[PDB]
Amino acid sequence: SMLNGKEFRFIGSNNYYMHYKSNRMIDSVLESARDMGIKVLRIWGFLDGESYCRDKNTYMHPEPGVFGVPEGISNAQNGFERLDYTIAKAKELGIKLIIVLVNNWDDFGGMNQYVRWFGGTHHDDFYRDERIKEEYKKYVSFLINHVNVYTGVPYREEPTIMAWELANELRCETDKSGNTLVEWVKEMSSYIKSLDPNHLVAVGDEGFFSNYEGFKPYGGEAEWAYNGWSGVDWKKLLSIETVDFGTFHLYPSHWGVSPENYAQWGAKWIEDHIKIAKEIGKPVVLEEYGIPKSAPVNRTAIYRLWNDLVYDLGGDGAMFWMLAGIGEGSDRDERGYYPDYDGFRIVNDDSPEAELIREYAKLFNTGEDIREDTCSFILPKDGMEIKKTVEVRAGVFDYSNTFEKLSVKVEDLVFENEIEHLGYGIYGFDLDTTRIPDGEHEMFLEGHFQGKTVKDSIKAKVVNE
Ligand SMILES: [Cl-]
Ligand code: NA
Repeated sequence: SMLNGKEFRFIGSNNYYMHYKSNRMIDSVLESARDMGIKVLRIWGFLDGESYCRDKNTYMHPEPGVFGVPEGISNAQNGFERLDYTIAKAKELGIKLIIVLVNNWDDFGGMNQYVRWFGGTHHDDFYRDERIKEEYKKYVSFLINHVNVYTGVPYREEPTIMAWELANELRCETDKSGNTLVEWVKEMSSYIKSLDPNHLVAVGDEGFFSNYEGFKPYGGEAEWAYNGWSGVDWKKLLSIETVDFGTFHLYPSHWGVSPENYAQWGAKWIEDHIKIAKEIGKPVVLEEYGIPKSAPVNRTAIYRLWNDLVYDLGGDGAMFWMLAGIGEGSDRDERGYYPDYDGFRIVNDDSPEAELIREYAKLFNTGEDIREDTCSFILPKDGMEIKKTVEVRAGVFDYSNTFEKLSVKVEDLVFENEIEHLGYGIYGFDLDTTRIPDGEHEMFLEGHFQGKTVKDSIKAKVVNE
């Protein structure tokens, strides 16, 4: 007995405003997901604290024991009604939802809002004070037992909900043994299963490791993500019997990785998580990943690599942060979309990232594997001004298993002998740009495969003077 008892694979995304925006905005996100082949959307199922609820004119958990709009307030939205609408519309369109129950971070209140309600002084009191645990349990029970006003079906019985997730990006830096979070996750996941035996439960953490033999970061960067600093012991969490699948997130630019290493670091992070998920024997989902648009790299090429690895290595899902749709009011940009406030937004438009997502959705959804051999510059980014020595990075995407060698041409120079494989199909070398005159130049990438050449080119402006 299960509402989603078939291990399926998917491309997914995230959207955090599905519980407080208008029907038109919600419809736009879900229709965009359907049109793009995105089968699962990860959404927030929380709005904690009176100030956060006021800010969005939408009430879910403004005070302890208050689940909805408080007394005394007119013209307010109810976040459960907005979630009910989202679920009903997702159901109509065939989209499944992962509903996250609290935020590690302060956005929409988060753990610290609970700490403030109960007179605590530290974020990590959220995991330890029984009164806070009890209030989280009361909130989760209210949500699981809620009857959707549009469908008439309680959330406990709703197959459109794919999974409950305990906490977005939970961390417990005050206990680097990992034990505080193991105990909390065991307690809360067991509690959810006691109320709802029908749905998958997952943690929602970023996937940090805690000094596992043989697992170190690519390039020695972001050691904190591998050494237990955040209080997350991913392998111990995945071993909890009431946790059905593992989650991990990926943001090399937030975590101290250098741009020349974003692609490989993320690739190794993905492979390491799939390897450890296999060691435990449970499925895994890359449930958030992103590169900011302003980063000095080819984002689409990096996303292509990361999605290739999730698919080829047997991961169950890859979900980008984040999908948006049409905007309204102050949350509307010049093109009519919800704005790209963080540099990660993807919409159903004519971007290369959107086209990549559409392609990969078919691959995950039906195994439609028509990937074609490709090579792309990763650094520099097209149109960049460059000077002194540049660490050129290129990806080779070899689906036919016929790749032989890579070359790069700039003016009369042919780089091939010094191009080094850096792992995962990423190649690199140092280009001393003082060898070429200042000005605009085309850089040509040639992937030599058996029986064909595949190409990429970018323009760069050399500005040594
Ligand atoms: Cl934290
Ligand atoms: Na989101």
